[PDB]
Amino acid sequence: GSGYGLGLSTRTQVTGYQFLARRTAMALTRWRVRMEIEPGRRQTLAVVASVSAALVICLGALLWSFISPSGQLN
Amino acid sequence: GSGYGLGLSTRTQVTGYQFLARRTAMALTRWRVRMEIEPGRRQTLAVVASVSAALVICLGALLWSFISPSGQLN
Amino acid sequence: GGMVAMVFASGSHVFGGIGSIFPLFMMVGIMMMMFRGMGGGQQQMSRPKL
Repeated sequence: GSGYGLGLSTRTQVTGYQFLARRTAMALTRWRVRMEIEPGRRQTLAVVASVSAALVICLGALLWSFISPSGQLN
Repeated sequence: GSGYGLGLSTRTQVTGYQFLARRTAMALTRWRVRMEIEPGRRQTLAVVASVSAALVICLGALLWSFISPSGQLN
Repeated sequence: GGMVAMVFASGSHVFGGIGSIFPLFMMVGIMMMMFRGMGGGQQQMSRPKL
């Protein structure tokens, strides 16, 4: 009983837990839970987009390395 | 009070306000709210169409600049 | 992006500087159609009818 150990888990349960967490994070800072709008996710996605944009530029430079080879000490 | 300050807002609230703005604007010029047809929209859209045509023409001009430049002498 | 990369690797260098406005506006135009656009059949509500 009590769910001890590392048992397998259903995908339906994964979003369930992640939902209760977001709701709980809001209570600590906004002290309310009506959540007409959910800024937590909106604010999080913007960071993911920035990191993603940075990786794209690195691929560009890596691609440039194959178009016109040259070198520097490393 | 209620409604004061910079609180959050939703997409349904944005159209709701723009509807009230259009409805009140004609009430100042036509003294009736029937709004059988909405000429303000059309008059406004007409300007946007005008602006779009100007941008299209100058991009067309920029397209002309690369196809037959000034430096092709002799 | 591949066409631009293909042209830059070919050495035409025509898209350098101000010439870049063509790929740029096209890329933005595609973005408007894919992220916004309009709702489907189960979204019968819309600004003209609401």
